[PDB]
Amino acid sequence: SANLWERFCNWVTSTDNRLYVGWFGVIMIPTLLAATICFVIAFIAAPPV
Amino acid sequence: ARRTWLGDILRPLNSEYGKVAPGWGTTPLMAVFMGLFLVFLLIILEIYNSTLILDGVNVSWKALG
Amino acid sequence: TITPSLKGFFIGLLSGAVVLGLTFAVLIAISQIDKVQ
Amino acid sequence: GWFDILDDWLKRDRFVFVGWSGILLFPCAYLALGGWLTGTTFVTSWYTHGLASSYLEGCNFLTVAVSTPANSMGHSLLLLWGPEAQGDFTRWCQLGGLWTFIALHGAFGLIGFMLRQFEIARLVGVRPYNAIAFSAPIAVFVSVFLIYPLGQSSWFFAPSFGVAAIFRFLLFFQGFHNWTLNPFHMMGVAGVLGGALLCAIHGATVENTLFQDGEGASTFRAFNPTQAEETYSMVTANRFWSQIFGIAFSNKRWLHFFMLFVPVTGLWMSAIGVVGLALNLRSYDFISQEIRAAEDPEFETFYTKNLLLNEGIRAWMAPQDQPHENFVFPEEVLPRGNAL
Amino acid sequence: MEPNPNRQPVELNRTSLYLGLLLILVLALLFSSYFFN
Amino acid sequence: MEPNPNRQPVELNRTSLYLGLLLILVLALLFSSYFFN
Amino acid sequence: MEVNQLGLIATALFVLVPSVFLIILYVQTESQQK
Amino acid sequence: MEVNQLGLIATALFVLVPSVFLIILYVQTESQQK
Amino acid sequence: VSYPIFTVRWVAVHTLAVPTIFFLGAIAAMQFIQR
Amino acid sequence: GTTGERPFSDIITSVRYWVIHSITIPALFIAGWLFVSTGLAYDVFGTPRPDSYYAQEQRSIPLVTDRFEAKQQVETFLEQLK
Amino acid sequence: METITYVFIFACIIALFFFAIFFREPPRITKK
Amino acid sequence: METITYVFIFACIIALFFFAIFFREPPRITKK
Amino acid sequence: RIPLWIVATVAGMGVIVIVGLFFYGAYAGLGSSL
Amino acid sequence: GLPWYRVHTVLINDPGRLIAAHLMHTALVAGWAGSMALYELATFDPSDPVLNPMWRQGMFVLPFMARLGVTGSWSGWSITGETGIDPGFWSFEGVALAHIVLSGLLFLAACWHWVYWDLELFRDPRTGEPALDLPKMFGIHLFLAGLLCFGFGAFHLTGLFGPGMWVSDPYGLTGSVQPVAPEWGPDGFNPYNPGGVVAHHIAAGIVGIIAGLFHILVRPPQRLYKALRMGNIETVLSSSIAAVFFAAFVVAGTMWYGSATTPIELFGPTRYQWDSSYFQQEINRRVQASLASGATLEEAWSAIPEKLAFYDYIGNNPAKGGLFRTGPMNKGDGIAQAWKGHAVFRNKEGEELFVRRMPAFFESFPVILTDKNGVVKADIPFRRAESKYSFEQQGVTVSFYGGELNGQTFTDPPTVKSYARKAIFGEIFEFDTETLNSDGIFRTSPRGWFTFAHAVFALLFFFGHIWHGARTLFRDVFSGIDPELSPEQV
Ligand code: CLA
Ligand code: CLA
Ligand code: CLA
Ligand code: CLA
Ligand SMILES: CC1=C(/C=C/C(C)=C/C=C/C(C)=C/C=C/C=C(C)/C=C/C=C(C)/C=C/C2=C(C)CCCC2(C)C)C(C)(C)CCC1
Ligand SMILES: CC1=C(/C=C/C(C)=C/C=C/C(C)=C/C=C/C=C(C)/C=C/C=C(C)/C=C/C2=C(C)CCCC2(C)C)C(C)(C)CCC1
Ligand SMILES: [Fe+2]
Repeated sequence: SANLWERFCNWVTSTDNRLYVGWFGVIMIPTLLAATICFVIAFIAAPPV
Repeated sequence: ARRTWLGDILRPLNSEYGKVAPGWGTTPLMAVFMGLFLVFLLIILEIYNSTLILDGVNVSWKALG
Repeated sequence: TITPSLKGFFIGLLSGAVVLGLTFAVLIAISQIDKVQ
Repeated sequence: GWFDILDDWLKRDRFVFVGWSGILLFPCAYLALGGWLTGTTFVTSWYTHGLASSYLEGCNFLTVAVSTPANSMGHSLLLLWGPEAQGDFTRWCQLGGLWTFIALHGAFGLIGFMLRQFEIARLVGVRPYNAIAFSAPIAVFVSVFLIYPLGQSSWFFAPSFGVAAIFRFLLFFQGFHNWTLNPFHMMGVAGVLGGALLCAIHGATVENTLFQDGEGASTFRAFNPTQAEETYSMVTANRFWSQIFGIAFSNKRWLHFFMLFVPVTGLWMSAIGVVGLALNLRSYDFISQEIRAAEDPEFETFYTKNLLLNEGIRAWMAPQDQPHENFVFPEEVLPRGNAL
Repeated sequence: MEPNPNRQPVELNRTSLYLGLLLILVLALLFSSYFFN
Repeated sequence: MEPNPNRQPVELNRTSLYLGLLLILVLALLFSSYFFN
Repeated sequence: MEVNQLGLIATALFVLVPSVFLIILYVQTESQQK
Repeated sequence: MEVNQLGLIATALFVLVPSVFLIILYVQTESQQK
Repeated sequence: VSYPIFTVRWVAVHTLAVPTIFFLGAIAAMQFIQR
Repeated sequence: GTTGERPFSDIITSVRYWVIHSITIPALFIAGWLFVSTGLAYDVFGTPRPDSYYAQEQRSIPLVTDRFEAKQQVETFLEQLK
Repeated sequence: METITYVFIFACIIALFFFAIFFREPPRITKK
Repeated sequence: METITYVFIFACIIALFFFAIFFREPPRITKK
Repeated sequence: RIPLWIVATVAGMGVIVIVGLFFYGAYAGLGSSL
Repeated sequence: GLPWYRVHTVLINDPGRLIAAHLMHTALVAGWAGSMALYELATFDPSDPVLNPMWRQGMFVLPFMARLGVTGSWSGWSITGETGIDPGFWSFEGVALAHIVLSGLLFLAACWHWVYWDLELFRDPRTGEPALDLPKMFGIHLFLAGLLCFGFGAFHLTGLFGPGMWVSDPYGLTGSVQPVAPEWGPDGFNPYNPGGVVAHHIAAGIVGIIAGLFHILVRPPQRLYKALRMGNIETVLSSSIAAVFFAAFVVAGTMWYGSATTPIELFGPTRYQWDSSYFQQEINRRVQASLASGATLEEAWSAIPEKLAFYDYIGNNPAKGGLFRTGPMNKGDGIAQAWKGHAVFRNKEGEELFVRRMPAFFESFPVILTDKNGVVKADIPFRRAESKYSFEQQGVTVSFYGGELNGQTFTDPPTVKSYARKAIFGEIFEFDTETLNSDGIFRTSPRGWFTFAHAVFALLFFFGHIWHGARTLFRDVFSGIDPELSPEQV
């Protein structure tokens, strides 16, 4: 292993990913998955507000 | 082909393909459990069908609580 | 323990094996009495 | 090894091929046929259905039968040596032990027979489409003589082995299950009726589209048992039907597969329908119809008419058809039209 | 990726289409009554 | 009969299928509300 | 009349879906070169 | 709720029919030799 | 040829032939029972 | 087109056959006849004789009403001179 | 609504009939 | 019934999305 | 050697006789109605 | 090319895409499970576990979730009817949630295994071509099965590290989730004893673990490997199906006849309970007991718990209904509201009459009244011309004890006949037909449906077995036959 973290950073930043998970992506991808999943559930089954 | 981490670790488990035992191998021993299973089923069947009664075993909604 | 119906079960489990016996007995015997090739 | 010698002997080409299968087939098949022929002439159905059911009592080939066991027996296998008969033979007979005998034995006899087909096919090296086909008759026997009564109160409501004893099974299903109105039964008949058509039509099509291979009129001798040319003009047949019916075969391989499919698919559908009749999950009524018939006294269809026929069947038959229920229907409660 | 070598083409002739449709339609004509019940 | 010489083959690429379906589905998501009214 | 509400869609989808299946194949068969 | 009875089949056929159209084509295109 | 006697076919043939006649005899007797 | 068995045709024609079967066939027949005519069959199969369906007065049927004590119940049905 | 459904399918079967008889695949001999 | 229909279509669009992104026709250069 | 055609016509009448006895029994036996 | 009914043969020897396939399948079955649940949770009414329990609301998945522990909702209610309970995460919602996710994951997995179909693991080192060593696999899988089987019985059903299972009294009145101790005795083979369901999974589990190892070690005897065409996956199918339909025919039977595995408080009464007047006898027994302890007829019948009376109603008998009589049992007779009470019929002389009940077999049945000795005393005539027992001529009356109509009596012929017309079905109840717009035509319980569906599938699968089996032993002669002319000469 050339160095785990060094590799990690090389994967994340890799321009060979089908979808470019970037550094901003590391914050993007989770936050957007929370927003969408909560939304979809809310819009369908949430009770009166 | 395409090897992979998991793929190699599992490589042994899948390789002994056509490997068979010689002649009538374990067959006769197998043919005994088979006959035992057959009798075993016939018992639990006949118990459910109340053809084989056994004081202690009451095949009804009773014997429950 | 060993109730009348349980006794009957053996009687039927035994009378059955017998039939299988005599059947395969006769068969295995007559089978080994001709089949030349 | 003895095994291969046991094998050797069995698979020997005799007049009546035995085979491994035979070890199962012949014992059962004979006992089944035997038990029927026995009961048919000697055993009674008095203690079981309050009915005379054998020649010895005066019944003829139509009225004779091996009637089901009492309703008291439940789904009991009724073994000769079981809690009921208790090893006794005469009692066994009077409790309708001969029914479960014929049923269960014959059941295995049908397994053996299909196995035979499978076994003989393999040896002769032909495809097992004779075995696939025979699945249909199994399904029927299994669903009607086993699965059905297994869903009801007891063996008593399974079809009794006999000619007349089967006609009431028909009438019953009409009266109680309105079976004729069932989508699956319909498919059933569509297959058997339609299958008996393919049989007839193809046969006739062949005999009257034959080439001349002899100088006689009785063209039967004129046939080549050893293949070669087609014995009938497949090309002429095609043109015939293509002009009289508008549609016509043109691939003997398909025409023949079709002949397997139609009657086998039919019987399978008719089976499913009964498997549902076991749980009484019938196709008795049309709700939209009943609702209008309730509110509106002038609405009458051939459907409503039929249901009334059922009411009569149930009311007038149930008493002597279900003895264990000790039914008593006063003359005044008996549904009846005018004058009749 | 390598073009998977286990694939064959699929076929349905005209007659089969007809034979097909006839089955679907008539089944629909048979079950519609019970669907509307 | 003579094979009519005015016929050409028809084509619909994969992307078009997608673009198509996307249109159909979303329109359905837009009008269903008014269909159920 | 007093029929089932789903009767219509049950019959519709029962006809379309499988017919649609067949048609998809036939046409794709029909258009295979040579 | 108190919706339209035909709403369901109206939406169903609106989706199936044209989608079914496309698919028939795509698949028939897809299977053209060479 | 020098055909044998007791064969498998023979066995079969008799399992059905022997009972049959025994029954046909039985039934034939029933035709006279009365009351 | 052939197997070991001796062609039925020959056998059904052999004078030996008939010399055997002229004895055997009627034998079985007269046996079965006696089976019925001696009333034995009635007892082998518990089948009621023309005068054994009901008791003189009774017009009820001897319906077996419970599985386990059926045999016992059946025996009692024969009691009332049924 | 139901009447319409019954007649439709029927009308569809008759349509099929037509196409089946007059638009079948011509049955070609030997060289098929 | 309506809810089911709305969710169904939505789920179908998401299904589409997937296939569109991960099962498109690979975009080939020059020699196309 | 007993001529086949005689084996048949004798075994034949023999059946018409027994099966005919059955038919008579239908108007005399227990299967009667009298 | 390939006929339509063969398109899936494209996998017969492509272990990768075969796994990709079964992954998608599993995904759909898991997906269905999750979402079928949500459908039930969006329509199931917990407002009354006594007269309107899951099996009256056409619930099919909800019972299978209670049998193993999950008996609560995140919204507060619970199957048994308690409040304040905290189901934790594993509530009906939870289970439904879980499956939906497991489906999504299996989906993604199915995709990966499709694109990366040519993993080396499927190629035999020797022949260098695709191959799967079935005999050893079976051993592996079977080991895992028995290992998991063991655990299920050992920790779940016993309560050691789990909830337990559904257990109820002999008349479904107390039922709930409780830890069940094993039972290796003889009575542990009794279908109606929970202890047997535990012991089994522990014993069969172990035997399953043992048997697994064996097959991981011992190889298949040449004779067999040849006979049962092993090393040919389309035979694993033929055998599996045979087992699958065997399992099927069995579950269909235990559902119809009843067992500790199919409890009435979750699936509904049994047709045989109505046949033998099961619940009718338990009622009487209780009522006569109360009379012994010096209670009045009013008090006696009033003591009879509503739930108990409810089971004594033919409108809960799975043998009533129709194939196209869709929906819950409530679209039939309506949502049960309350027990009107026991109806006692009497005639001018004071004699007590009894209404002949309706056998499941009969769609419609006549109203006949007899005394203790079974003598017909009264009835509702068809042809009035010569009626001897009309309710009018006999002065028939009806009185109720315990329930809505408790203490009341009715004497005007029409009203008397109405209730008599109702007594035929057993205990008379008060239904709400408005809500669901019921039609008054009996429908079957989930017990009935599950039984029908599985009895069919099984019988259908048999054909699958017979078909695939044949196609394995006759692969060679498939496509057709060829030459020679041997037949009649050994
Ligand atoms: C081989 C063909 C065959 C088959 C499959 C059957 C099958 C059957 N017969 Mg049967 N039968 C046959 C031939 C056959 N018969 C013949 C030739 C006759 C004439 C003699 C009969 C006469 C006959 C009668 C008179 C009756 C049956 C009955 C039955 C059924 C129930 C019997 C049973 O419980 O078996 C039990 C199964 C066994 C005995 C198999 C045991 C095999 C194991 C491997 C041997 C183990 C033995 C060992 C001691 C056990 C050790 C365990 C230890 C703990 C004690 C069953 C369907 C009964 C029935 O029809 O009831 C309705 C019945 O009354 N049969
Ligand atoms: C086999 C498993 C199974 C079982 C036992 C049940 C059972 C039940 N479901 Mg159900 N369901 C299932 C699977 C199952 N479901 C699946 C997979 C789905 C997803 C689509 C649903 C979706 C569903 C819904 C949305 C609802 C139910 C409801 C119900 C309950 C009412 C009963 C019903 O409506 O019967 C209906 C039975 C039928 C109409 C019989 C269908 C038989 C068809 C017509 C035969 C087809 C024959 C074929 C065409 C012939 C061609 C062959 C030939 C070519 C050879 C009942 C408990 C209802 C409930 O909630 O109650 C309150 C309800 O609303 N279910
Ligand atoms: C993470 C693992 C997991 C867990 C914990 C559960 C848990 C549950 N599932 Mg489930 N499920 C899973 C994965 C899981 N599932 C997957 C992957 C699928 C897709 C295939 C499903 C599909 C599914 C459906 C469709 C349903 C459930 C249901 C349920 C619930 C009822 C359980 C039930 O009674 O099972 C019953 C268990 C059996 C079927 C017994 C299996 C025993 C077989 C017959 C033996 C197999 C032969 C064996 C190899 C022989 C060797 C044994 C040896 C020891 C002798 C329960 C909460 C039900 C529910 O109520 O809905 C939410 C329901 O309907 N699940
Ligand atoms: C254990 C489950 C199982 C599995 C894994 C298979 C697998 C297979 N079967 Mg099969 N089969 C099964 C059960 C199973 N079968 C049963 C129970 C039967 C008897 C009814 C059959 C009868 C059968 C036949 C007659 C044939 C196969 C064939 C095949 C092979 C090709 C499949 C094909 O391309 O279909 C193509 C599938 C479609 C394009 C048509 C499906 C349309 C269905 C009928 C409509 C219903 C869809 C619905 C979602 C199903 C619900 C599932 C239900 C069980 C819950 C394949 C290996 C074929 C083969 O041998 O080829 C040489 C073949 O001819 N099978
Ligand atoms: C039961 C049982 C058993 C068995 C037994 C047996 C096996 C028997 C057999 C039997 C038999 C095996 C019998 C047979 C019989 C037969 C008969 C009786 C016949 C008759 C016939 C006739 C009469 C004919 C007629 C005709 C026809 C049909 C056609 C047309 C022409 C003529 C007219 C010729 C045992 C012991 C094991 C055990 C217990 C139970
Ligand atoms: C991706 C993803 C996700 C999601 C997922 C989902 C959302 C899923 C869904 C799923 C689903 C939602 C599924 C469903 C399914 C269903 C089914 C599969 C069904 C079937 C049915 C059937 C088959 C039926 C049939 C029938 C009929 C129709 C009638 C007659 C009878 C019968 C029954 C036969 C998440 C976010 C988690 C994350 C990860 C990723
Ligand atoms: Fe032919």
